[PDB]
Amino acid sequence: EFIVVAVVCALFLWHVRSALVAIISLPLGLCIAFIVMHFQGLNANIMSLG
Amino acid sequence: SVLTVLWPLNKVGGEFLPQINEGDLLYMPSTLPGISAAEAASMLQKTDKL
Amino acid sequence: ILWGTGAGSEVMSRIAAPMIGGMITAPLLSLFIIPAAYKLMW
Amino acid sequence: IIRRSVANRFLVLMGALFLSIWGTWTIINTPVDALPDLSDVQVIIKTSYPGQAPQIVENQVTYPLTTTMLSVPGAKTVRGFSQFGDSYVYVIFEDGTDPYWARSRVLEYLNQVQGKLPAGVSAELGPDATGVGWIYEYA
Amino acid sequence: YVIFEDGTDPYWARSRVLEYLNQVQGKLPAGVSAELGPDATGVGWIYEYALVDRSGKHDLADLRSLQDWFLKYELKTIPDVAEVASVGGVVKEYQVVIDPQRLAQYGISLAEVKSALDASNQEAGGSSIELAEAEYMVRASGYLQTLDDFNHIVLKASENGVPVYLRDVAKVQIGPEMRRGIAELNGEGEVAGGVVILRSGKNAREVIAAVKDKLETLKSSLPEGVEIVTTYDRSQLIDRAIDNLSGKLLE
Amino acid sequence: IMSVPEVARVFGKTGKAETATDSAPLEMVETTIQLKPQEQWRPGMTMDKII
Amino acid sequence: EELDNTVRLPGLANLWVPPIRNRIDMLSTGIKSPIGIKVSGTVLADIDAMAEQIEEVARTVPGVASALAERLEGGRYINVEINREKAARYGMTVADVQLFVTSAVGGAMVGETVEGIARYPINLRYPQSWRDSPQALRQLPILTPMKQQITLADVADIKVSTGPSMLKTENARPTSWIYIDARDRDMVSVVHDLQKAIAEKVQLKPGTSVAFSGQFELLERANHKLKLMVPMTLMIIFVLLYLAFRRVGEALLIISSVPFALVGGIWLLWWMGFHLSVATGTGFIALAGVAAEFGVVMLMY
Amino acid sequence: VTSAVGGAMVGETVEGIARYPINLRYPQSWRDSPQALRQLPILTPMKQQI
Ligand SMILES: [Cu+]
Ligand SMILES: [Cu+]
Repeated sequence: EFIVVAVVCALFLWHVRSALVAIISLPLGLCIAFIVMHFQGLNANIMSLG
Repeated sequence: SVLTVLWPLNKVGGEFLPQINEGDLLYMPSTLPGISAAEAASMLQKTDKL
Repeated sequence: ILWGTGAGSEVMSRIAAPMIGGMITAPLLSLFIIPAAYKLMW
Repeated sequence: IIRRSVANRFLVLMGALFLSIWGTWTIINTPVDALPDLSDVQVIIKTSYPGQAPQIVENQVTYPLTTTMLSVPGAKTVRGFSQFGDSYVYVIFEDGTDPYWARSRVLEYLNQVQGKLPAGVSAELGPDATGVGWIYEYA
Repeated sequence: YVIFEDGTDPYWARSRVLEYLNQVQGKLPAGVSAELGPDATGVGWIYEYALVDRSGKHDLADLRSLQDWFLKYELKTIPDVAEVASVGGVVKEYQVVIDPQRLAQYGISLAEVKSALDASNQEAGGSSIELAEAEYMVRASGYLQTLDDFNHIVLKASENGVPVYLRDVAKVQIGPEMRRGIAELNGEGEVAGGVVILRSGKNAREVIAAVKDKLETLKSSLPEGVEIVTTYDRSQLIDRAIDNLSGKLLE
Repeated sequence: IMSVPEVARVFGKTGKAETATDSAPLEMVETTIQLKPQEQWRPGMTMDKII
Repeated sequence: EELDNTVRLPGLANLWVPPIRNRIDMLSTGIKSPIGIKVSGTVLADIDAMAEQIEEVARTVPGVASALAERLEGGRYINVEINREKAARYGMTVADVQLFVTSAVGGAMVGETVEGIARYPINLRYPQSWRDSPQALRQLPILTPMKQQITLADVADIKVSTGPSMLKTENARPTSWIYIDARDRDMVSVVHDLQKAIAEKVQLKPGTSVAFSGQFELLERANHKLKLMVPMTLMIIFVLLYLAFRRVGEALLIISSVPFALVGGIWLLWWMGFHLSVATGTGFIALAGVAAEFGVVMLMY
Repeated sequence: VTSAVGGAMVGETVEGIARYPINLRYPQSWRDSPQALRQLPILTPMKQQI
């Protein structure tokens, strides 16, 4: 998803550290969600992952 | 264009939520109240061969 | 996610589809109905 | 309002790697399961009789067991299966009641019941796992 | 009564006390059961109601019974009601009265009577047997359920016999279990009813409302010439307090 | 108590009543007295004048 | 398909489920059947006899209501009714008659032997040969307190009879839960008319109450709570719609704007074959969120 | 002094989800007064009547 995303961006920006921007942009957002579930417990069931 | 969706929203195909796939399968029937313990261990071996 | 599933994607589809179909539909919406609606709103 | 964060681009990055080191360890160590616990919240009170019948398994044991239970706090339903041999009673609480608190409460009136049932009968507090709990089956 | 400092988690509380209750069960006699109090505080008593009969048709003993197994069960279902206390009435009691001359004549000791009594009101089974393909469960009669049945109990039995029947040493009649609490309504007379109790800290108003909705529904299933008179309804003071102050503030 | 024209319903409990709260012998007479609303039935006569 | 077709046998209706969901399935003491009527009763006779009244009524009250009072009763039993009078003449405590019905006939374990951290049980019974059939059982040899040698038939009448395979109960009282249900229609309208209908011409026996359950109890809380949430969610939304540019004209327009997008979205479902579940609703939510974003950023332009 | 004089219950009979108690005592007449009670009839292990 990230590379395809990045590939598409590259084409619409004729390449760029967009991928780098992507690793910052979404992985951290994923990370905060991973933290928050832990706060209120919950299980990493398929949907939480889904 | 919205009318075109109202058609689908009123009919909405059918069925709700998903029945998820797990790599294995559980077989459970509607079985009849009374049977021999002998017949049970039998009508299970056969079932485990079919 | 829509044309393949090793394990546990029967669910994602249901939530995914609305995006694609709605996303061929949502941008188009934006292209056209910000102006028409703004000049009509005044 | 955003600009107050650019006078220190280092901050958000160092902040960011706070998230990096922290990120990697919270996400990885945590429990992974397929599906969510969702039987409900309950205590599985099983009783065991070697051989008998439903009239007698209910009359003899699950009557003593369901009836004392109506009175325990949090009880929504005191419904149970009674049958040839065994008598399972299921007790239900509202969602999200602390599960351990839960089972502790139900236990309250279990002691009152032990003396009222026969010798061959032992009233057993369910396991700790939910129905989902069954993992590794081996033969 | 066991007491803790203020504000100890009430449920934690009762849980701790319970700890040593199990140690005690085996040390007291059979007739004795140690009971953990209800969940509500003394304040808890909310909706008091009485169970009267409009006529004579329905028996005093029959009412306590009506309130005990049918009602108390209907009203313990409502969300926040802890336990529903039964008051008054008469407890139907199967009563075997021995006669000192009859005992002497047959030489059957009291111990002899008690031993058979305990020994003739039980029901049991014995596995299944593979007749046909299905296995049939094996059971056997044994419960009491006929006064005549109480009579035909055996005590002194003999071969090429004749035997002594309990009917030969006692008169078995249904009676009124020694009373330990008597509920009454006016001159209307002795009448059994039940008190409702509110599991600590839960909107009394709401619980009662639920109860009043249950009783309206039940009167449908009630017998002939009997009704549920409310003897007391905490709810009203709840109301009277609210209306009074709600009106004040506007003013 | 019923004679009193102010009182509405009355309930007589002379003992304990199937709750682990009520710890009352049979001499312990505890009657709940429902009092009729106050448009009925009297002038003067206050809660304390009633007692 | 292949499997369900492969394994066919009598009395066996085949159901196939995945592990997790199945094991979950047996504990949750739930009544799947959208609707279901719990009929509480003091004695079994009342509730069951009444339970059949509900088979006919569910069928008549408009709705494909499949009604089954009880699939339960299906056990086969041997009834040893002990004749107290005929046992008395032999001075036998019914308890002792039973001793032959319990330890001898069946075989309740009478103790367990230790072999260190191990404990196997000890069974004490009459041979197979005297338990083979009701007849074999009518001649059960009972040795009286007076060494009077006899057969079980002398002390009791052993018949055969069908009975309860299992007993379910709601709160110490025996209640039969009928499973009545139509599909894909919110059966909220089907319940009330039915409940009054039964009340008008079919009567309940004294010492009995009736209640409904299943899914029906569910929606009324969910649906109702959802419906409330659409005002709540919209009111908090409008406030946050005209906050960037100040005026409500745009907030009006966003609301007009989203449904179109949803439209193009749902239409995809037909294309691929996907059905609408809460999962599609969640999808839809994502769609509405993304379009609202552009509305805002695009309005500024 | 217990079962005969007073009347401790010696068992309860079932009538389904119901349970009424069984009382076993000497008649009223032999419990009327201390005197009535001084003549309580006790039948000894040796059929000695007293
Ligand atoms: Cu008092
Ligand atoms: Cu006879």
